[PDB]
Amino acid sequence: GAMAPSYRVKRMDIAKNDEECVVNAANPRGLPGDGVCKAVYKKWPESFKNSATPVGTAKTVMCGTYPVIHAVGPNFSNYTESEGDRELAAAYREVAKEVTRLGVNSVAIPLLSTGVYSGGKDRLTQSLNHLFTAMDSTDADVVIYCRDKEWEKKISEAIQMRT
Ligand SMILES: O=C1CC[C@@H](NC(=O)c2cscn2)CN1
Ligand SMILES: [Cl-]
Ligand SMILES: [Cl-]
Repeated sequence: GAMAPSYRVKRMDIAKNDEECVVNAANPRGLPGDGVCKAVYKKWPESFKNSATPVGTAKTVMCGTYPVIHAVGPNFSNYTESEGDRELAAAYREVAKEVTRLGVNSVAIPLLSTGVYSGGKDRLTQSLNHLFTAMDSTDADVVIYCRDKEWEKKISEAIQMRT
């Protein structure tokens, strides 16, 4: 574990992370996809061998010795708000189990279901609070990756609020 486990946020491409493993915002079919998923496919294509997994789950595939945790959040275009909320919380609980099992000291993580799976809604707070619920009991350093300047400020504020 990390000596003083922390949360941080950075505004940059998660494919350039400085952590011991990465969480992909995956589709259920293990396809190259779009957005974060397509950046992950370009950087770690070997990690897409048998990476298909259902919604609300995480499946880890090694690229060399570098772990890629494929986490499948719900597409809110297809799920009800209620069922989507349940699957989004579940995906993050499976990420926490994988990060623990791998014994890593740090993990790079995007906000699940906030891009093309958002159903056209702002889900920063919903997704970030499910991330905290799952990751708070882990001792890995967590580095959250985003692309938007206003999202960086809001994520940073939420981290600092808890202290
Ligand atoms: O800061 C943000 C902006 C909206 C969403 N990002 C992407 O859609 C996206 C596409 S490629 C990388 N992120 C989540 N985070
Ligand atoms: Cl960048
Ligand atoms: Cl998404």
